[PDB]
Amino acid sequence: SSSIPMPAGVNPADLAAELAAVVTESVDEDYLLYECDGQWVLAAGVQAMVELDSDELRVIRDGVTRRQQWSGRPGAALGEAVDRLLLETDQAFGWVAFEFGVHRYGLQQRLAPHTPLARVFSPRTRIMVSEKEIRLFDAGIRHREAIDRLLATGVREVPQSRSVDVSDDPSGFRRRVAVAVDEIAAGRYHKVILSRCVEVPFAIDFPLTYRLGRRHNTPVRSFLLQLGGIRALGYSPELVTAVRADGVVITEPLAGTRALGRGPAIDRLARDDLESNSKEIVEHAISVRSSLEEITDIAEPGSAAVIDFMTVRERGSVQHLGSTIRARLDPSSDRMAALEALFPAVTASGIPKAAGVEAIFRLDECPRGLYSGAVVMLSADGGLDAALTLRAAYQVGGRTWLRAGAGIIEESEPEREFEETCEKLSTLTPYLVAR
Repeated sequence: SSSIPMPAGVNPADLAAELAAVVTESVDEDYLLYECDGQWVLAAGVQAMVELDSDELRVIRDGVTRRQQWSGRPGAALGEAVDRLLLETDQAFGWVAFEFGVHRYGLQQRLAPHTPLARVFSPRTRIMVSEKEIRLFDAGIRHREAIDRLLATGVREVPQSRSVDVSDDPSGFRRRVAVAVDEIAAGRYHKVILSRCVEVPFAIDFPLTYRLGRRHNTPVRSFLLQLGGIRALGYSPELVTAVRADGVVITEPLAGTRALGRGPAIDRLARDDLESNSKEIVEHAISVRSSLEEITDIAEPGSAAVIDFMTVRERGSVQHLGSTIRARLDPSSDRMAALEALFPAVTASGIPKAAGVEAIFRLDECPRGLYSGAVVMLSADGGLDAALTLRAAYQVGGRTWLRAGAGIIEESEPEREFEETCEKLSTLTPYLVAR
């Protein structure tokens, strides 16, 4: 565990993303870059991988695949495997699918064979980039050498971006929204979040796109990854779960959206609209009530509280009403139970949860996979940090795509909901670097 001062001209996000690119170039390894409270943590190389699927748990290390069957809660299975990783390393990193959340609501029967639930690895090396210093954990001579070369050449200039059209509706989001509105009017549920994919018809450079978008966003967490054939990046607007080593558990429901980034006065008009708009206030209050009910399932009695209520949270191309809910983890619970209790995020699924999540199987493109799941960083001291995976781009096989959604309630209209998806997609769409 050594350290290097940070060069002077240079932003931690830019240097961390460039490192991720340099190390791909040199050593051809998987990685996950996770930004958490001014630390850009590059988890580089896979020492061991835990793959949780609907029908199997695998642990893979140094060639060898151990296969195990599992029953009961997916969080119990994942927790057993991850807690073992964390005997050998201080931190473990990866992603949790939307589909991980469905067991709690009696929907396990619906997942196809081999449906991914989670991928969580211990890195070979961590490099931690912050405003002051670069810290190196377990870096090998080959890696330090290429860090030293990066510092010698400086960061690349980011090229001009290349645009994508989001105005088309190949998946029939507007039709699908109308179906949900009819269901809500008939009393099937109160709210469902539906979404649409947007295809990117060219290959993107994930690290350079990560850098360009980061200059134009203010997320709670961010990530850039290449793991098991998936490339992804995103600017997470809210925590679905964080669990501190001291047992404090946080969740951050966001509900109510307007555009941001359109000019200071226009943005202020929108803010004032949002903060005073009864429809948005009511749905925000309802969302907080639901999140509180969820966190209360894992909380020490009397410990669940709203610590920040209905405040505007600026997130690049959009601004939201947000709250922050806290509790103390009951001694009878654990970090994975806490995740499960809050999964999938109420503000990315629906209310009531079981009916809303089921509507998503019927009325959205499934599996959702990474989208509306979480990107996660777990620590040996008990920590769990789980950023909700929204405002993200993905590449798997020859397919590169974006995905965004909107909360549909009884008085929703397909046009305004499609536009809200455009607003959210604009977190990324002006910032796509080809290659």
